[PDB]
Amino acid sequence: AVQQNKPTRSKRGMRRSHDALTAVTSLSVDKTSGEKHLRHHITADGYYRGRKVIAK
Amino acid sequence: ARVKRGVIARARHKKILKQAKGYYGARSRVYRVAFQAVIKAGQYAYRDRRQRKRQFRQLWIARINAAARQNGISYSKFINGLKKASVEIDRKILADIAVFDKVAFTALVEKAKAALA
Amino acid sequence: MENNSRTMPHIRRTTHIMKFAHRNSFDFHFFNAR
Amino acid sequence: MKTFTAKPETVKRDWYVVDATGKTLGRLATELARRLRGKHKAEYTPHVDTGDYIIVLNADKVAVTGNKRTDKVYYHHTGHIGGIKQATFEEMIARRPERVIEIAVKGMLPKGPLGRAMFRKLKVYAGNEHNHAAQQPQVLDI
Amino acid sequence: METIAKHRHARSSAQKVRLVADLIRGKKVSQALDILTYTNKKAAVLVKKVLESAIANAEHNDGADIDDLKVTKIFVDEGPSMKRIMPRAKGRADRILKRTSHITVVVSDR
Amino acid sequence: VTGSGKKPWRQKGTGRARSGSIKSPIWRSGGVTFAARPQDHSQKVNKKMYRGALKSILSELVRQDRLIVVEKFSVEAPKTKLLAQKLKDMALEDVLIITGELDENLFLAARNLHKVDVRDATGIDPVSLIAFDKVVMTADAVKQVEEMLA
RNA sequence: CCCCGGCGAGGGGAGUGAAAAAGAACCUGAAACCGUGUACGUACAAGCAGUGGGAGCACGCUUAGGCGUGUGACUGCGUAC
RNA sequence: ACGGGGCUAAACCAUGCACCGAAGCUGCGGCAGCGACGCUUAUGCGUUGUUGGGUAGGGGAGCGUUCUGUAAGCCUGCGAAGGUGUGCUGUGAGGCAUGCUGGAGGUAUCAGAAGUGCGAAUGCUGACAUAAGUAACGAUAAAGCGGGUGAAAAGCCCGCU
Ligand SMILES: NCCC[C@H](N)C(=O)O
Ligand SMILES: [K+]
Ligand SMILES: [K+]
Ligand SMILES: [K+]
Ligand SMILES: [K+]
Ligand SMILES: [K+]
Ligand SMILES: [K+]
Ligand SMILES: [K+]
Ligand SMILES: [K+]
Ligand SMILES: [Mg+2]
Ligand SMILES: [Mg+2]
Ligand SMILES: [Mg+2]
Ligand SMILES: [Mg+2]
Ligand SMILES: [Mg+2]
Ligand SMILES: [Mg+2]
Ligand SMILES: [Mg+2]
Ligand SMILES: [Mg+2]
Ligand SMILES: [Mg+2]
Ligand SMILES: [Mg+2]
Ligand SMILES: [Mg+2]
Ligand SMILES: [Mg+2]
Ligand SMILES: [Mg+2]
Ligand SMILES: [Mg+2]
Ligand SMILES: [Mg+2]
Ligand SMILES: [Mg+2]
Ligand SMILES: [Mg+2]
Ligand SMILES: [Mg+2]
Ligand SMILES: [Mg+2]
Ligand SMILES: [Mg+2]
Ligand SMILES: [Mg+2]
Ligand SMILES: [Mg+2]
Ligand SMILES: [Mg+2]
Ligand SMILES: [Mg+2]
Ligand SMILES: [Mg+2]
Ligand SMILES: [Mg+2]
Ligand SMILES: [Mg+2]
Ligand SMILES: [Mg+2]
Ligand SMILES: [Mg+2]
Ligand SMILES: [Mg+2]
Ligand SMILES: [Mg+2]
Ligand SMILES: [Mg+2]
Ligand SMILES: [Mg+2]
Ligand SMILES: [Mg+2]
Ligand SMILES: [Mg+2]
Repeated sequence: AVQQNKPTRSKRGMRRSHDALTAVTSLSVDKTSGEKHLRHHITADGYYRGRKVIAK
Repeated sequence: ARVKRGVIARARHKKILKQAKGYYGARSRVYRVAFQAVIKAGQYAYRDRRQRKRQFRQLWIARINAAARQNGISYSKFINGLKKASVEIDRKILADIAVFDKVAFTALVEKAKAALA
Repeated sequence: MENNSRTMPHIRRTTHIMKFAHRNSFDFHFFNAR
Repeated sequence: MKTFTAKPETVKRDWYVVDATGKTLGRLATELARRLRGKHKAEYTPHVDTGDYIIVLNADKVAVTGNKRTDKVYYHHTGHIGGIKQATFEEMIARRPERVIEIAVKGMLPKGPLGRAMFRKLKVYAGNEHNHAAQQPQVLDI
Repeated sequence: METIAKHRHARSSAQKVRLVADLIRGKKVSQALDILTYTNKKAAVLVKKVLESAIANAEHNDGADIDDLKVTKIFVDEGPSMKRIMPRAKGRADRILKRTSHITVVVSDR
Repeated sequence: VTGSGKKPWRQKGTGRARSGSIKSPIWRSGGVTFAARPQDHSQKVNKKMYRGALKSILSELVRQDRLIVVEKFSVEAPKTKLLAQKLKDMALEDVLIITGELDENLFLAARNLHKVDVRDATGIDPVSLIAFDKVVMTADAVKQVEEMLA
């Protein structure tokens, strides 16, 4: 099965009206480093919720 | 004597696509679709120069009929009374007085009622 | 034979692709208007 | 000179109340369709709604002639297969009497977005009472 | 003062980069760097290096300050496509397009 | 066109417009449909039409004051500077010189002047009698044209 | 030569030049096609998408007003080559 | 099985007067063809009658493009051709002027010669769309972790399973 007519650039942009990305709103600040991180994730320097959890 | 067609064919295509502005989709971009749409727009315009005269007389008569019934007479008796009273005002002007000068329209109705009675 | 194809130089006989009676899944019951 | 065109922001609409007791259905509906369209005004424009607001009282007491109280049949389809449904005039009066005048006027109005906006000015009531006293409707003895 | 950085012939399609560039349009550049850090896209790595290079262009070549900058324009254009050949069944040959993009990031304090 | 007479693909089946030759004029690098040959563009003029046209051209040169008749038209040395000086003294710049039979000094002295043609009475032609502004004939050459034109 | 970048790719300055939007993917740089910005329209509305009529809005004018440009609510007619 | 709403006439028959209704006819303005008569033409103007839907097809008159002569002329770095807008103009094919771009060619007039005009041919070549960020990523023998290197390691190196 294939199209009988070429769909337009209008119809193509209507289908892509749900393809947009969601930006993350939730950057937490760790309470002893001051570093930003995702919620319930560790920091880049290896802290989580105030303590050094990974010695990396 | 070899003739290249680049300059002449480009000017001919650009002339059609200038007349196809405001049209939807490929009708304003693509020459095969735009040329076809400019011809149909010219057939409609030729036909509607005749239809414009029909639609305005239709609008004048409907307005004369409404303002004459405000004075107790229909359209078909008001036209017959004005022809009997030798009044030669056309339907464009009658429908214009019926909107903008309502007591001058009342004077024409009383003239038409007198010629019928 | 198609001897100087520039889009498909690797193949010379291509009618087994698009002609319906020359495909491997052609059945002669499709030709029942006899 | 170009012919006058009514402008929809400065059009004057007025309010009327009509009593449908003992009126013939279609002969009442033709006059309601004129005034919702604005055919009775000299400022009539075919693309502008220049009509009036009309309240219709006592829709359950409208009259038909002949044997049409038992023989006039209203049909509709539901969109599901085998879904043709019918109702006589007597059943439309007993169940939902305002629809009888609303269906009759809707067929006499133009079809399109302007005719649907002309229909919105019709207010039909089954009884002798309306609650539009703040708009001060004029009695239209039609 | 307006400041441009560009990545021309970036190896990805323009439709994929434009999803990421619409995230940071109009934003302050400190906010826009954080959005790109936690976006799990390959195009978010590409757009971040052009935004970082536009910030450094504006403070070195124009003497601007980093806390004032905003992303005022951002747009992706299509680049040249590379033509590859993909074999299919029964001797068929398809053409693959490998699409590229031109990323343009524009920063200004005004 | 260089190329073979092989049919490029088969007649039926491939789903594509039929072909018979790679050298077809529809195709890129094909032949020219009505390709040209070397041809001879010369026309025939009747003898009485040619001589009748020269008399009309000569009569207009008298009528439009474009004909000049002289006893002698010679230069003394084959020097271009002499003829340019001589024509300056007659207010002639674009001029055709027709003489009885042609002098060797005058032929060499006019070879570098692009506005000056120097001819004998035999080698005249209808276009040069119109293309030049003034025509200077010697009295010996005027009589030779009449025997030429009966 | 300086800066961002992986001692990248690519870019921003600086400099050469009449010109660098002549930068080596290089004279001119059309069209299909794809974007960013702005004005107006568009979420009760049915069809070759125009045409005839026509409100409102925006920007220009120039005035004791109503013209120009863009858009086109609503409405008559209208089944491509 | 009235086009619909609806209609006891808004149906049918008979008579009568109004009105609506087409690109038909009339009014006003304009263009052209063919006759007839003339301010007199030199082949054009004036008056008048009439005509002007059109396929196959026949007849008549033109526009524009490249090239040759006129042209060792004319225009042009104080900006040519080409590209892109705007304005004016002709019954039409078209023409003229000018802003921006471009950076060195262009060409009146009257004649001459044609590779002289494209939307169609499942036309030919190049470029770019659509489906669509969809199907698929090539044997269902299978991977897990620690360390190293690196801008970055599920896939590389080392080790143990
Ligand atoms: N003799 C074998 C030739 C194979 C060729 N590539 C073909 O497609 O015919
Ligand atoms: K050969
Ligand atoms: K250039
Ligand atoms: K373009
Ligand atoms: K319309
Ligand atoms: K120019
Ligand atoms: K074609
Ligand atoms: K796609
Ligand atoms: K596999
Ligand atoms: Mg091979
Ligand atoms: Mg395969
Ligand atoms: Mg194979
Ligand atoms: Mg096919
Ligand atoms: Mg050739
Ligand atoms: Mg001979
Ligand atoms: Mg010479
Ligand atoms: Mg300069
Ligand atoms: Mg420079
Ligand atoms: Mg040059
Ligand atoms: Mg270029
Ligand atoms: Mg361009
Ligand atoms: Mg709405
Ligand atoms: Mg609804
Ligand atoms: Mg009917
Ligand atoms: Mg009449
Ligand atoms: Mg008419
Ligand atoms: Mg008519
Ligand atoms: Mg007529
Ligand atoms: Mg005709
Ligand atoms: Mg020439
Ligand atoms: Mg030219
Ligand atoms: Mg220009
Ligand atoms: Mg040709
Ligand atoms: Mg073409
Ligand atoms: Mg054709
Ligand atoms: Mg190419
Ligand atoms: Mg190519
Ligand atoms: Mg494709
Ligand atoms: Mg799908
Ligand atoms: Mg799926
Ligand atoms: Mg899958
Ligand atoms: Mg595999
Ligand atoms: Mg593992
Ligand atoms: Mg590991």
